[PDB]
Amino acid sequence: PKQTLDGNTAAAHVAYAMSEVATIYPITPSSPMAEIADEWAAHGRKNIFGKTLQVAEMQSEAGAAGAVHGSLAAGALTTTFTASQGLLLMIPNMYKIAGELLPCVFHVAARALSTHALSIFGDHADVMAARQTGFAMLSSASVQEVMDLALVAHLATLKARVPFVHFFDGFRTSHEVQKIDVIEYEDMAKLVDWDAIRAFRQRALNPEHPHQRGTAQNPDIYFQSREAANPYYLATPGIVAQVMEQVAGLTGRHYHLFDYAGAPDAERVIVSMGSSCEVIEETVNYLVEKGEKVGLIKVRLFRPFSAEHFLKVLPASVKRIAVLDRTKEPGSLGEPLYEDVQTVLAEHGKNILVVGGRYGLGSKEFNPSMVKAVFDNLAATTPKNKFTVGITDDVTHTSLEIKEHIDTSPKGTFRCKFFGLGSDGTVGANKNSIKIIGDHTDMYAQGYFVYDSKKSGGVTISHLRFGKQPIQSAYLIDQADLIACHNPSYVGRYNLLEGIKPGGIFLLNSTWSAEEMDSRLPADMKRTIATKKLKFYNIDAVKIAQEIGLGSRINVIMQTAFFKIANVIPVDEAIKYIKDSIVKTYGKKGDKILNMNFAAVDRALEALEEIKYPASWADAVDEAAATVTEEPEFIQKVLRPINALKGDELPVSTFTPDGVFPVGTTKYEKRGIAVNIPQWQPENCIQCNQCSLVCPHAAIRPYLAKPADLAGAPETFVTKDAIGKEAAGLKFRIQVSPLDCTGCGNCADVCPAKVKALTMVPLEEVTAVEEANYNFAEQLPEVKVNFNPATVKGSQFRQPLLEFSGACAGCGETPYVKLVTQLFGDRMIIANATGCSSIWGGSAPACPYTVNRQGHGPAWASSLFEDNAEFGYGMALAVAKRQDELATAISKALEAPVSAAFKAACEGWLAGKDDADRSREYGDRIKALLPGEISQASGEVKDLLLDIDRQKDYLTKKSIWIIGGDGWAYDIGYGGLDHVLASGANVNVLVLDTEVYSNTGGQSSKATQTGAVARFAAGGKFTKKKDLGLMAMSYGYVYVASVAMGASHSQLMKALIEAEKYDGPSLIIAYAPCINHGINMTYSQREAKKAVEAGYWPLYRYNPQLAQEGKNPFILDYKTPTASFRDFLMGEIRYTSLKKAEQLFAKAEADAKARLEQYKKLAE
Amino acid sequence: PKQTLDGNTAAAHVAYAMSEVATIYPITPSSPMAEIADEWAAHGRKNIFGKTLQVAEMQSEAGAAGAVHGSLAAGALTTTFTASQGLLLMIPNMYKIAGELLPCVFHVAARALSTHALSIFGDHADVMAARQTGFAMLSSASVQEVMDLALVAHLATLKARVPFVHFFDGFRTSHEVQKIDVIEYEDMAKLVDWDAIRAFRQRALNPEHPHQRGTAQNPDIYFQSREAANPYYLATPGIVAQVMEQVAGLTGRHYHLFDYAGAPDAERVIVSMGSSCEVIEETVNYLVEKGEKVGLIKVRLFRPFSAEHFLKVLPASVKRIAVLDRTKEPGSLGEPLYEDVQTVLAEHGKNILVVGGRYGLGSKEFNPSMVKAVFDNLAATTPKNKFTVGITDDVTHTSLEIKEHIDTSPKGTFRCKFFGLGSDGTVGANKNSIKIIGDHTDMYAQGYFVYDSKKSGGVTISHLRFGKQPIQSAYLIDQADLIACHNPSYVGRYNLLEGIK
Amino acid sequence: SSIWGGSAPACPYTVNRQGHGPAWASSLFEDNAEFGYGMALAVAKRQDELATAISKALEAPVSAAFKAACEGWLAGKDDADRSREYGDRIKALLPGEISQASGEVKDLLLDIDRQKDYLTKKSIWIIGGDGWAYDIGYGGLDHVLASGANVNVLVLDTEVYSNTGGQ
Ligand SMILES: Cc1ncc(C[n+]2c([C@@](C)(O)C(=O)O)sc(CCOP(=O)(O)OP(=O)(O)O)c2C)c(N)n1
Ligand SMILES: Cc1ncc(C[n+]2csc(CCOP(=O)(O)OP(=O)(O)O)c2C)c(N)n1
Ligand code: SF4
Ligand code: SF4
Ligand code: SF4
Ligand SMILES: [Mg+2]
Ligand SMILES: [Mg+2]
Repeated sequence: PKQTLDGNTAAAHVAYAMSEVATIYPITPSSPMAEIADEWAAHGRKNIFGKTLQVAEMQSEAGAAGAVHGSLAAGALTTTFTASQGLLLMIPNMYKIAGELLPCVFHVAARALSTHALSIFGDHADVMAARQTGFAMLSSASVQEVMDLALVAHLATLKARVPFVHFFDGFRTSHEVQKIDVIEYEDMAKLVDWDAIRAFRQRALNPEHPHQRGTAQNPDIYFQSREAANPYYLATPGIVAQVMEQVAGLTGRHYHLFDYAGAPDAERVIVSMGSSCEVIEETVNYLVEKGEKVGLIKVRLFRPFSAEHFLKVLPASVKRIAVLDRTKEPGSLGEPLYEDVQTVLAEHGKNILVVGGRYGLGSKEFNPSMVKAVFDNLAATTPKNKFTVGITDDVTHTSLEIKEHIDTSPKGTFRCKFFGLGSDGTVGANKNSIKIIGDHTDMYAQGYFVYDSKKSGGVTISHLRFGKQPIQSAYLIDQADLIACHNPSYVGRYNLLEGIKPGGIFLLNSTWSAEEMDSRLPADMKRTIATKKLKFYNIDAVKIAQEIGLGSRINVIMQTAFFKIANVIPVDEAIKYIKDSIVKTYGKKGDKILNMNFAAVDRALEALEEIKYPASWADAVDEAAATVTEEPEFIQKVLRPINALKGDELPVSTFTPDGVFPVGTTKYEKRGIAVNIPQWQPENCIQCNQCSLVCPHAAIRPYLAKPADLAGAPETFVTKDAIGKEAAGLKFRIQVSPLDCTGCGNCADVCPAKVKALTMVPLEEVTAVEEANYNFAEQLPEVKVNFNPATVKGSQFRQPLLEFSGACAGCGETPYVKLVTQLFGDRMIIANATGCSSIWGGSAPACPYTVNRQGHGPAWASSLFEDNAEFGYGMALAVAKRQDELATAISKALEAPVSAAFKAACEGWLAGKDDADRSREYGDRIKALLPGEISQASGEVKDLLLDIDRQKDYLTKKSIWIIGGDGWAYDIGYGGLDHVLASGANVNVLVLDTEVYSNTGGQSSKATQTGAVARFAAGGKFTKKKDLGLMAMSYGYVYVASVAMGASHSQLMKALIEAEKYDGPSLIIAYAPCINHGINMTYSQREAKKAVEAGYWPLYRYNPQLAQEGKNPFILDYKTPTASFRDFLMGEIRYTSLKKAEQLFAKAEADAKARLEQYKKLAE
Repeated sequence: PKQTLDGNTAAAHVAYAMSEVATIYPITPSSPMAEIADEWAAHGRKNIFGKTLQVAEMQSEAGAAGAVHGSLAAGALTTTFTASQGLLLMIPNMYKIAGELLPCVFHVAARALSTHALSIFGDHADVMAARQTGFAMLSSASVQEVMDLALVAHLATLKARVPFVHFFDGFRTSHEVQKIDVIEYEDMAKLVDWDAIRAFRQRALNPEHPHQRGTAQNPDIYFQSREAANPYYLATPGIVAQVMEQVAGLTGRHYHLFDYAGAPDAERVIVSMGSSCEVIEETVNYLVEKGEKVGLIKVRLFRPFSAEHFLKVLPASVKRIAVLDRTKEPGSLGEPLYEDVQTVLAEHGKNILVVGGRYGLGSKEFNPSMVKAVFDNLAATTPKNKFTVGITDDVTHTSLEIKEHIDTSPKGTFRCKFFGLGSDGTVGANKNSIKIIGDHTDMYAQGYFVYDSKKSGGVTISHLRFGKQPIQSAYLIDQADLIACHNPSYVGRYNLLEGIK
Repeated sequence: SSIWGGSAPACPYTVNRQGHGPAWASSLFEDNAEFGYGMALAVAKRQDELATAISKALEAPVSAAFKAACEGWLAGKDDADRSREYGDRIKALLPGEISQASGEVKDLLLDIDRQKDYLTKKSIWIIGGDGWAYDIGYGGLDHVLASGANVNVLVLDTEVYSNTGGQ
């Protein structure tokens, strides 16, 4: 049958049918494969064995790989899905699985490896890192090929006994939606070699016919034993070839080990692999028809590399070959595929000039214009070798010049771009539009979706294609017949109408009339509309949704507007298909919700009005650009073009060679995405600063100023007298940053005044006023104040060093990290695990960590997902070594003829170098005496002072903070965290416990509670939550504390300060509410208060220092809960969606009572 | 000075001098490096920074690799020692360390990977599994070369900012005892680019001049950012070449990225790497004196592979080349070194018949009789390609036939075999005899020891050599001048007098 | 435990008088807990295929003594003693039951006989040293314990890395 799927679903479809067990672990962009396999098993989909697939989630891909190995050796057909860093961790087991000749298929959504930077996007770096393990390797070039070649892999591995890696390009194919022919399970079972399966069962570990495998071997037999598998690898090419003929007879689609396309007498041929083959064949069709003698060899079976099957499809007329590798091996002579082609042609004496290049790293665009550039390089007198395509390499001059732009799209193919807002329904509607068109017409349909790094308020760009011919355009849309803008704020911000065809359609969602078009639309946009004679349509979708009662949801409205003008299908047919999908989507919502969406369709058709623009729009002239402010060179050359969606134009000379970025760059973004912003009521404010404490974006802060410093304040900068003996004679004001606020509403909810001192007002109404207000508050001079930093009020007067990050509105993680920077950020180094905290904390080119007025601030680094604890441990060793080198130079200065005041500060530092306050005090004293002491010295004594000055950045004692999520701490990095805590080093571990893998969409974890439903746990998690805090207490010398900011501000303050001062390992497990819980983020602080009050989350502190004082180390800070446990679960969707459901809710309540009663015994 | 050491001690000697931190985790046969580095720190040996090396043991080599990254990024020169399954667990962090251009040297006693079976013995499977991480790769063929090239790696990585894997063959060199010239720490400090060290400190993570590293990047900038390190890899070959000249002027021993030995008009040449280069050169000396036009190219800097330095030492008279790889990549068209040689010669239009083979997997014996078989295959009318040497492959017919047995040991070299019992003192005594002879004579001394898998009561066979010429015989004793049997039970049980002259 | 337990060419694990005995496998140093976990999942999968073929035999024209042992095994397939008792009854009645059957009934009995090596409930044993359990494999050992699977982990604590020399 025909369905609209992506590569992931296409792969999981075949993997599910052919497997009994699937051990999985989430990693983008492979996790959708494991998610859908869990849902199918949850609803009882049967594989070819008549049973449901058993899905088991491990603690890491290393654990997943071992489970695959054991399951295979014991007699169960087992598969798994992974990519990128996950595939690296499976490499050790891959040698074993291949070495033991076990049938197996790994499905890989090929993704780049973390080098100078992390990239979740697609290339072959991961697959190439395992090409020597002995696995076979099969490449799929399209979503249709994923369906077919996944079947080829599963059938071939049973026959050959050689395990397979079936890989397809991450995102470019794994997330591309296409209408394909789906192969029925019943047809798969008719092709399976059942004799091969039964032989596999007989080789299983079984005590009734036992055997020994995996022995240790001496040099006398190891080499021979390793070569004994030679026949199995020699027979694999023919086995795969015969399987491809089986699939060919069933589907009609013919695959070979290497496939050729292009002129039979071609002289220039490109050898490539993966989705690039689709782009190359489309270009080859275009060039061959124009008379060029070019061709393409698609590599399907990369390993084992069959020389016979490669030469079989190479035309005898080939004189020059360009090999394209989607990877980079630095310092290597050439990339993998290039060296293979060069080798095989040498082994057979072919006089063919071979040239290799690199493309598409990290989902870099690879379009037909680049393909011609590769072909033109083969047509040159001396073809450039070791080249790159798709970048401008102005440093080493490896890039090919893209001279001209060609349009190789098949005639009759419709192309549309949709600019949407984060979670406004645009992407979901386009997926439904593809499903509508694919199911009811003969046209092929394709969809690809570009997402934003910002988690809330980001830009989404949808790329859709429909045509009478199969769609091989695995690249972004170049010339669009229709461009739709579902957010009017994008007008004048992004190049929306880029590349639109003459006479194309421009659909806009805005409240602007035809006359307001002259003043609202920019001149460059008006020129394109007029010169290209576009059909410009406008619709006020927001007005329609308000009047009907759908709020601001415009997804149904904008989809109706598309079909009305696109002329892809009859307008009357589309309306039926839209309303039919509404019944499928809103049928269970009720009669009221159903008819509202029906009215949305009807009202949208009548409201879509074509804008009749004057022809004089073609001559419009840009308006004079204002005098731009002097911004740093990085902001001007890097951050602005990247946020302007022009980062691909930046040449190689723009970037550092090691991925090092400046700090404090998010303050230049000023996204202004808030719908409402807090307005401060000075008369109701008690000056408690709790609003600044809970802000997940540091958008609201308190400001103090002497009355003289309030001179040039705007009239709206109303201040109040400062409360407290510390701030006597000063003015106070709570000021919000309107362009950086997210409109989450946490600060208004936490305000404890009798009358609310914060009220949510629309941004547009007060944006002009509050911007000048914030610009004045930010320019206020520093005020020396003696407020105790150990209190909530006093700590918020210190500058936040984490601001304006990309976390969601109301995130429960950033308030914890923001508070740490306010206490110790002056002297801390952060080792941050991969996860949400690394995405909002370190997504290029914007850095949310900033500096104070002295230029000091946290240094931030992210290594890997699994190594963060050991990463920070290594930092502690190095910092200790750097202080030791400084202490030696200071002790040498004591014997030098230096000033008596210099010797006093040196001795004071040497005695207190391991104390935070004393080392800063005497450290700053030495800094003040350094310039004068150097001037008064000469010769070797001056050199000794210059060495101290070179190391003055290590006088102040540092504070190592190891930050990461619960998935890192409870699963993949738990072994390393256990080791670093047990070592006794002076490190501080902060676990942001969201009880799921939050960044990757919300998958199951050991931090997930009993009965909670998450991805990979569709039926709910049976086993209870692992108690990480209890295991760290078992050492006795590890400080462990469980905190929750929403529950108790004072309890969080005490545990953080006690943990940092403790000269040893400290573990802070913080409850972080998240969007994956299925709750209203406006009341994110309130949800954490209900969690502790209902006995769901405990609050305790284990202080090893109390044991040395003869006291009880365990202190239970909240003993008696006052709220109902069952009522808290019903306030989050992650528990209500389960409603077998009642049995799990009862087990969760029994575990919460036993956990509280166990803490009462440890406290008594 | 001259001391009797093994490859492990020779490497740890240099690693200790040039490093401040060493995060370690045990794995045969690399753990002796971390053991002896731990003992030196306990007795207060000073490095070139005047302090003792800080040794930290982790929960695994993956934890060790992560600790290296953190220590380097925080401003301390850090090293580690690993092999085989341990190096695999370090592969993820190697991408980060190489990607961030951090100076570093991993010392690896190259050991086979666990496939159909575990093997603690030596081959290049582990090092080849990381050849795409972006680390440089430097191969030493003897105990003396371990001393010298470990210094080359530590000096080169500071200058190039490209991290190095300095690897030597497990057991065959890591546990081979030889009398070598030991390089003084004071002489090492006279060659260090101290400007490079201070610059490395300035890039460290520090809150007083903060920065962000290890970001996540979208498709708009990732490709460009990955190619921005191209100058650093292009400059690494010349940096290594110049560093080798620094060591050359100090020690008198001349290393190059690729070294040539054999007839200047040779027509058959073997390209190889590791301890096989010693065995091949010894055989080449024997064949060249017999009139055969044969030669040998030793690969020192495997990555980055400099085509210019490789073609520089390849005689124009070469017609046929046999490449020997000490690894197996099942299903691959050819093994790594074979594909590099095949590629570079194709890129330069050389009409040279190239043939690749596999040898010495899991410390399989590789002796001169096998080397001649490789040369004889190049002399055949149709040379067999994709071959094996040292085994009898009667299934797929890849093995070369060992036609005749030759003795290529330099004349005047004494050779002794000692058959001992487990822990009866024989091995320790032979080691002491080597130290006695090495410290008090002008003779070179070599010791290699075959152990048993049984922990108590096993058979041990010691192979010792002494001669007036340097001992390149990285293979078991073929013709012994003396054979000693320290256990009468072996009489009638084992072929003790096998091969005695 | 893998060197004295599985160094080629000698295997110390042997079989009993009936030819049954422990099947031995070693994967890697770090993955042993998850290794045995995967085996437990597979054996459970292999028992389900046999149990389904036995339930089909209840509805087939076979002898009453054959059906009596099948119902007894299906009720006690997860008990060590009961599954062996009724399992051996099935094995003893199989050759005669196959002789008295034909067609699809004979094929259904031949499928029971093909899987009779899964009648007796298996005992998965995860054996390793203190280095595996306390260090490199602790994360995997922690996970398999949390899963609740019916596995038996035996940690031979020598308080050192005995094989590699005593680290
Ligand atoms: C070894 C390994 N395995 C899996 C991953 C994928 N991966 C992540 C990314 C950022 O790399 C990604 O989304 O691509 S983030 C992530 C889970 C994060 O879970 P945590 O609970 O630790 O942090 P939070 O995101 O705050 O919930 C995973 C599994 C990874 N990066 N490395
Ligand atoms: C991944 C990996 N790292 C290191 C090694 C080397 N190695 C083999 S056994 C062993 C330690 C065994 O210690 P233990 O778990 O206590 O078992 P024991 O020998 O003491 O019985 C090590 C480090 C290895 N084989 N694999
Ligand atoms: S509404 Fe949310 S983002 Fe805006 S200032 Fe308040 S807490 Fe911060
Ligand atoms: S929470 Fe309310 S009372 Fe407290 S400082 Fe903020 S606005 Fe003022
Ligand atoms: S933790 Fe949850 S709320 Fe915070 S950024 Fe991640 S997904 Fe968004
Ligand atoms: Mg989490
Ligand atoms: Mg032990």
